[PDB]
Amino acid sequence: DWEIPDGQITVGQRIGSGSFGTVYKGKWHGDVAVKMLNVTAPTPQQLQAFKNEVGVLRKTRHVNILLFMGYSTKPQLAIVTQWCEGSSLYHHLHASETKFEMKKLIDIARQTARGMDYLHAKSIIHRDLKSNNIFLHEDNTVKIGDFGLSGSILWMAPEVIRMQDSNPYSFQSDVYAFGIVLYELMTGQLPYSNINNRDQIIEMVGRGSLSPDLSKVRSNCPKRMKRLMAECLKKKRDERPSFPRILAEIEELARE
Amino acid sequence: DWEIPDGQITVGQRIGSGSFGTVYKGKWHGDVAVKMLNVTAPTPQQLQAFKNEVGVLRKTRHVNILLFMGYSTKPQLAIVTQWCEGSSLYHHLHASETKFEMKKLIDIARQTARGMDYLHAKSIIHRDLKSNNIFLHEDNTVKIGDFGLATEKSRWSGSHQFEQLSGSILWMAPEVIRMQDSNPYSFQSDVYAFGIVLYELMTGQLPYSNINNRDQIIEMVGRGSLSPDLSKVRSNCPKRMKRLMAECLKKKRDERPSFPRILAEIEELAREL
Ligand SMILES: Cc1ccc(C(=O)Nc2ccc(CNCCN3CCOCC3)c(C(F)(F)F)c2)cc1C#Cc1cnc2cccnn12
Ligand SMILES: Cc1ccc(C(=O)Nc2ccc(CNCCN3CCOCC3)c(C(F)(F)F)c2)cc1C#Cc1cnc2cccnn12
Repeated sequence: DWEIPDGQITVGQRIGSGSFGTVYKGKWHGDVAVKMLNVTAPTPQQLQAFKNEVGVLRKTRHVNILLFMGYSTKPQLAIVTQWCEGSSLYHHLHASETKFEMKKLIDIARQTARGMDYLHAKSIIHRDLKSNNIFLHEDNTVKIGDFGLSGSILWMAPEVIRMQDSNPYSFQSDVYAFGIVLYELMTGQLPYSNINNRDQIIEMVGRGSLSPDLSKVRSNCPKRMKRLMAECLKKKRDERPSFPRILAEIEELARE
Repeated sequence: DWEIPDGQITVGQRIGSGSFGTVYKGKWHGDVAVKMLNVTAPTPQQLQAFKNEVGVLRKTRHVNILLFMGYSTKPQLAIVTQWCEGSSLYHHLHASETKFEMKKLIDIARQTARGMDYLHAKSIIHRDLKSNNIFLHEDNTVKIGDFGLATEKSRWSGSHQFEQLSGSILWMAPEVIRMQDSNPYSFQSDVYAFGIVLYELMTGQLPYSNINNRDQIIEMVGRGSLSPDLSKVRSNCPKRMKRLMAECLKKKRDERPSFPRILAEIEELAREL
């Protein structure tokens, strides 16, 4: 069991709110992160969210997935993970001075492909893959999570934006989102940055008129990565590849 | 459940075998290590060891403990973990040119104290803590395990008692060397072993290196005449680390501190600077 008794965890600095609950830095046999429902009387929806989140985190033991360590129910609903030193891939690419060699951009893509390949193998659909949810622990190891701290529409597949079918999230919607991460790495830019109304992107991507401008990839982006990227961004859901095939293509091409 | 179906794991280069199986580099959703029992006809003792090892690894989720990922039963008994890039603390200190600043030696000791404090909180006794079992993943994060490769061969054809002699004896507490108790391993035997790791970090040397009769070390440590020479600690070893070291190396089992107290001391020690 992964339930942590009461009176063991210390809660330190409040980092931010996210998904459901607030994240804190904390102390429990070393540094930890603590996501805590800051509500006196939880609703059933809140309780169920917490159980669903623990339910999935429990199933993960992989170096590229944020390390779940346990949970607590009293005094508040709380999920405990490893603390990560550094900042998100989003921060490095679009909020900072930082410079990546093409070797490291390929490696980030590969570590991300491993973690996503692992999740999909255990029937877990992320639903919100994006560079802000890819953490660079010690600026060296990718850690996938849902860190919380609008936003997500750039990584939304057409079918997801449209919302035609009850809950449109699929392995392939995750694949599309990974495609958009590859765009970020190989261009250094968020897609649709030439278009200035958020409402148009939503209409045009869902309509199928707008997709990322693949001309803006770098001169030294390998040609196979470019082809892959475009295989992931296919507008029809079922033309997209699977992560075993994606992982194999990025590990083949990174050998060279 | 953490059972991995057959025909998913790929086994690559053989890293080393010892008494509890053979470790390989492997592929399963990325790099992994694979400990595989390379025995034609396992005994009940061997089968039970495998179940006990999985049993305890299953209970661990902590950044300073080697990450268990799963196990397989067919075609062979196998435990799967994260692959670690780098080399053991033993390699860096006694088999290498590497130089650690005192900041990093204190940090290695602290990360090791966190992992051990975590294990003891879940009632897990390591039994074989030593610098060869403390891995420096990416030369930055301590990962405690039992890596312990005794030969480089496809299996270990010695006794466990030879294996311990070639390695483990320096980190054995007096009570453990004697074997006067029925099963002499305790939280405190682990504490003694951590004491000897602190000696390694703060001296850069294995203890008793001014002696070569391995048989004498066994008699004299167990007899209580010989303990590590604390004079050989560095000029810039903080005085509180030295005092802690000696509290861990107490010859009487129950005079030794507990890991909550050890960790609290090392985090205060590190606070200063
Ligand atoms: C405390 C905590 C708690 C939870 C999570 C987290 O990552 N949770 C989480 C949530 C979802 C999913 C995947 N989607 C499943 C969707 N399901 C339906 C909706 O409800 C959830 C289940 C995944 C997965 F699978 F991607 F791993 C992970 C992260 C943290 C964290 C931190 C952390 C560590 N150092 C730092 C530094 C700064 C900020 N923070 N920080
Ligand atoms: C594949 C594998 C499998 C298992 C273990 C492992 O470390 N297993 C293991 C064994 C013992 C103990 C602690 N002993 C107390 C509990 N025990 C239960 C059974 O009865 C009493 C003993 C612990 C613990 F708790 F410390 F984690 C862990 C390590 C590996 C490995 C590798 C590995 C990863 N990259 C590298 C690189 C080079 C060499 N290798 N390599």
